[PDB]
Amino acid sequence: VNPTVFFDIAVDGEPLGRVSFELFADKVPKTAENFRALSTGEKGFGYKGSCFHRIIPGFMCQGGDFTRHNGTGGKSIYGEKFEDENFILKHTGPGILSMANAGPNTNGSQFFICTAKTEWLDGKHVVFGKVKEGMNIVEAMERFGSRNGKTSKKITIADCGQLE
Amino acid sequence: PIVQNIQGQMVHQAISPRTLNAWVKVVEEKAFSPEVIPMFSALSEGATPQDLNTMLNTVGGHQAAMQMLKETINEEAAEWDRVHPVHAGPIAPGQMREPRGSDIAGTTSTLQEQIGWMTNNPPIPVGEIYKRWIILGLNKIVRMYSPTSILDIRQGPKEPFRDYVDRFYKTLRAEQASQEVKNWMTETLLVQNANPDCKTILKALGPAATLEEMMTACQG
Amino acid sequence: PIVQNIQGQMVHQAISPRTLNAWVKVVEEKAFSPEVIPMFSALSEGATPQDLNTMLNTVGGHQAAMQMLKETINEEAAEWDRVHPVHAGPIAPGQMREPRGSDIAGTTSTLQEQIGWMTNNPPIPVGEIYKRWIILGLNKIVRMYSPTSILDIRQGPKEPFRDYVDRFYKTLRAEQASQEVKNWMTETLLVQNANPDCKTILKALGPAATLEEMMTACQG
Amino acid sequence: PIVQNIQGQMVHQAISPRTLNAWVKVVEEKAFSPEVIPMFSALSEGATPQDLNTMLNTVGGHQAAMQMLKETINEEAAEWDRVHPVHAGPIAPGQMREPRGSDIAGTTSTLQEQIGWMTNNPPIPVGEIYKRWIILGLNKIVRMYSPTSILDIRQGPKEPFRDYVDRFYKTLRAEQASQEVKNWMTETLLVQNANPDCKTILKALGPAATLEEMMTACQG
Amino acid sequence: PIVQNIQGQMVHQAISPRTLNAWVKVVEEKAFSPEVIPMFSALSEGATPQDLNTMLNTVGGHQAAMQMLKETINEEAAEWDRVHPVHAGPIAPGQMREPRGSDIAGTTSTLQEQIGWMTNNPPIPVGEIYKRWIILGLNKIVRMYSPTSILDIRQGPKEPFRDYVDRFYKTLRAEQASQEVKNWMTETLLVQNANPDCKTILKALGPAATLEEMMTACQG
Repeated sequence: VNPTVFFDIAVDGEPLGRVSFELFADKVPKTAENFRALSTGEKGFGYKGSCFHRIIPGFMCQGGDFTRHNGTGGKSIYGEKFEDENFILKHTGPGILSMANAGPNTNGSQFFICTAKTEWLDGKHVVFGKVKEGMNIVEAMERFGSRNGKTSKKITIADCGQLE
Repeated sequence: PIVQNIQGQMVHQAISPRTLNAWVKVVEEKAFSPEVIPMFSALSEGATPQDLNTMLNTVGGHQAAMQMLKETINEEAAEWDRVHPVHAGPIAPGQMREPRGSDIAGTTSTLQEQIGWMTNNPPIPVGEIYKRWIILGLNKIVRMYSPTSILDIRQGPKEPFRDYVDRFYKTLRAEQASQEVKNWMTETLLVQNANPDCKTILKALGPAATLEEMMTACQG
Repeated sequence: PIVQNIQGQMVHQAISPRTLNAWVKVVEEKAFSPEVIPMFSALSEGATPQDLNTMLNTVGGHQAAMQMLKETINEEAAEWDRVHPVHAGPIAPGQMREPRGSDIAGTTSTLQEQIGWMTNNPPIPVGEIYKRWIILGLNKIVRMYSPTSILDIRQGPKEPFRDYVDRFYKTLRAEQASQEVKNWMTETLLVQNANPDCKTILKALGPAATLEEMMTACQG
Repeated sequence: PIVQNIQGQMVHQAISPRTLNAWVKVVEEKAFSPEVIPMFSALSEGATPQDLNTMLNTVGGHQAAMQMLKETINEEAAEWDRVHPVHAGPIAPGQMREPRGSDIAGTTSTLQEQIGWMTNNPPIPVGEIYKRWIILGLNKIVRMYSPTSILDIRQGPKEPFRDYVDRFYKTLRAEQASQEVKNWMTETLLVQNANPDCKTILKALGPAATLEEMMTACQG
Repeated sequence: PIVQNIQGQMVHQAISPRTLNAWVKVVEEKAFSPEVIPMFSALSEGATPQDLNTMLNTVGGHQAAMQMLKETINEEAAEWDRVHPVHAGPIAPGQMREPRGSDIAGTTSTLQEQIGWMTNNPPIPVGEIYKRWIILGLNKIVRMYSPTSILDIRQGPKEPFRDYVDRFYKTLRAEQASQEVKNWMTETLLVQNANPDCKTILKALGPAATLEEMMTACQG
């Protein structure tokens, strides 16, 4: 019933590990379909070969800008941006997958994986999934980031797709 | 167009002459009215870019509309190439090179390459993108064919209310400026331009009146 | 529309162009007759809401009637939301999707969501609900298209009883009422509005006589 | 507008009604003249964007000028967005996000966000940027409201030099051009357009004569 | 109206007389114009419902507009009661009960209850709700006091383009039917009703023309 997608992560081309995500399509369906479809690449464009452009140790890893590769772009499968579906789920801990945005109703394709409890984000970013397998791969990724987000090595989504 | 098999896989299939005949006949008989976009989207479900270029080149007459559609497709392809630059160098063995705008259009690529794009893992929907572009072009074409503007509608002293509302909603569906603007128009302009007798019969029901009572008021 | 596929697994099969052509032709040739409702219900058996939206968009002309149909679909969706709101209750162990007034009307529901709601166990009757709504709208339209009231049906001086009863029953079928009202009307109005020459004949037979007895009586 | 409050902590103080009444009076009598831009800058020192929006909404009449101002504000916002891109993502707990192009105009930015952007360390000069935009708009409007061009200013036969030079310098200040061009414009136009007798009187003083000597020449 | 102190807390304060005097003067002197709503919103920032009932009852003359505002407030209060129903059962120790639709207006509640509602933990913004209702009522009032409709605008052969666009935007801001419909109107109706000479001068610039060049074309 709820889809599961994976990401094979790479640090400058060396394979690092697989993170897999359960998308809560039963509560945030339109948000979950957009991450699912961008992971499969079935609509022609997507995450494969994009990188995490902003990694802040102890906060979150952000990625998903496949058009401009630096947080200023990305687009959804419904057009460039769409509404905040709802705020049922909250940022309760590491592994929560939440939507990045540029204020309300500006969701595109950027997402962030929390590596800590970030309750201040509640009510401001739609949560739509959580890490299933691979959280120590997300944790190891932190080491390649910095206080301001700049990463030291290129961290890419080498491959991604749907598992179930 | 691709078609699934018994075991679930799909492979290219030659375009049926019946589809082309029906498309050309509906284009000739129904000209360019709002009801060609749904039939176009229904006729060519899963059609390759070659099949869409066939269905467009086969339309004899109305060459100005086809040139407008070609220009719109060209602009969309240019914007797609600008927003998605293609990479150079050797391509991976398990991946086929991504198409450019002129190749998304299907102008400079073979049919086998379209089939490989459409049946790849993951599949690449070139047919759906080019169909969206053609639908946008057809929307612009049906906008151009619109005979009169929305504001110039005024009912004659003898023209029945049924014909008035028919013409109104016809040119309204042909306008397609927006949805909320259309909702405001059907509230204001619909009752603003009625014949004085039936006009005051409609005003007797107030703005809360719906279309059904709006019509059965002037009816009989 | 989805169809039972060998073996026992329903898969989505897009609407065939021949069905759309048959629908366009029946709406062109027969306009809005009482019989179209059965033809529509039989042409779209088990159709996803997208197929019914396609079949309602492919219509040419009669935009006023299509507007009444859309407004009645909106009203039914509004009432459906009012009759089916989420009251607080313990959450079910098993979760199945749910169709909103807008999810039933195929406006904001993607094709995959409708396929899910249909093929899931237990199934959600979105197709039949939308068909009931469209059938109510078509009943409204065909009762509006009635040229004259059933009370005005009267036989000519030399108009044969054949054409008289044919036109009378046609207008009565187009008319809207409960079955008991029709049972009373066929006994109170039919014999009275007949031509006096054959009215005496029908009166000689009896009040509770059947249709065939009167028809063979005034035959010739 | 925010103001330094004892001791050393800026707190938000709403705009006073007397300031708004002074603004309405100066936009009622002075209307649009060169002096309004300086008066506006002094009445709105350190004003939050909400206060400037309030001061621009209270103006009664002159709707074309207000629309020009709004459109130029939109243009400046688009240019700021094209020059200062805003990266999306979660904000830091200590510092505030970089304001977008429309967060400056107070359209989608709540008052608390503006107060934060102003009182934070380092401060974000949203108020001064919006004031620069409004000042550009007001310069456009006051250069539009000019009745005649600077090239058309000519002295009457008996019109004294006082009124002539006053009107000429007023139109020159209302006109829009670089100060370097004005330096040639004055020395080319002031003496030439004067009365013939006063023309010879000023030419007797010399080409590079100052304004006071040129004045005291034809004094009385 | 409540006011913050040095320690940061707020407490009721008597309404200042030269606020009531300024409001009465601006209401009478300017009567009803689109620029009375910003002045009202600026004059009564943080005012209790008693203060707003004061500022409304104090308006002598134009009693029909005040009755319209009272009726609008009446309907708005009823909607608030219908949308949220008070909960039953035991109440939490740290929380106490809320006001009703009629008590939001302050018609049947003392000032101390308003102050307790406004400075509660968490605070309840009754003043802001009643101010929103009054602003909606004033919008309807300024809609009624509009002297013409948006469609009837046609520039005279001698009436300058500046006066035409001023009247247009005045009755457009007084229309407030929507915002995107306003955006469509300023494109279509603005260009459709010009004087033939300046009309074709504007048509020389095409639809891409902005308002500034639109006016400087017909200028001079």
